[PDB]
Amino acid sequence: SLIEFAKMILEETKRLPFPYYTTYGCYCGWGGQGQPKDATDRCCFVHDCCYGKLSNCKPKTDRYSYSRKSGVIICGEGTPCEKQICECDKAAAVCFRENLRTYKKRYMAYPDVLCKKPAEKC
Amino acid sequence: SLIEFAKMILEETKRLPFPYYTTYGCYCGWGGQGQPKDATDRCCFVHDCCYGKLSNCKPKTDRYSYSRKSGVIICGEGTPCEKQICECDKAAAVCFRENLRTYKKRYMAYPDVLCKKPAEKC
Repeated sequence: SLIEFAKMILEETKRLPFPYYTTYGCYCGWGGQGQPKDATDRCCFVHDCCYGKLSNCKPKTDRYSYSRKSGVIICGEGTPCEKQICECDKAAAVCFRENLRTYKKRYMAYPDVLCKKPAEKC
Repeated sequence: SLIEFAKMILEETKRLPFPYYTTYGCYCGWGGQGQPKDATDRCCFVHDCCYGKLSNCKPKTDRYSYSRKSGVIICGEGTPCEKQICECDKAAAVCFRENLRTYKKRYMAYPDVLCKKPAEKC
């Protein structure tokens, strides 16, 4: 679901999902358009496309389980749906972790207006 | 800022702000576009009205400190903004906690067209 993704975000970025990544740029937010701002903002783009590939599943609601080995998310527990959703969340979270340097705090609460131009094909 | 408020939400409701409250109801989850359908949904309304009484403060971005006595949030000293913003966030988080008995997980990502637009005046 989005809960495990949130916990993943906290575990990988050491920053809470809100407000750091739920109101960011043009895609890191409930429904996004336009081109993505920075590298972090694009991670959410890839996350959406990833979710979009899983039409056979319910990425936002279907809860899953995940564990760690050498400090890396495994997420290999249940259904292929859950597995792939977990995979998307893992990719997005790691992408957040790898772009802490590029991360701009000014892009928090980046308005839907000035977010131009709608949109970008996956 | 919303960072401190997020940490307050996590500390008081024992749940991450996202997705439990960022996406809740018609006011919390839809940028205050709709009428609150819950007590905890109304908490966001009162919180937002608290930000309204404050100017020219920047509640979203301006940081502040807060301690914890016997289970109670203690706002730090400084600019009047930093204190009153903290009081808004505190009142809001405490409000979230006190209405955990009313909290409905099913109100997460509530349908937009089911929301009554707009909300009331503060």
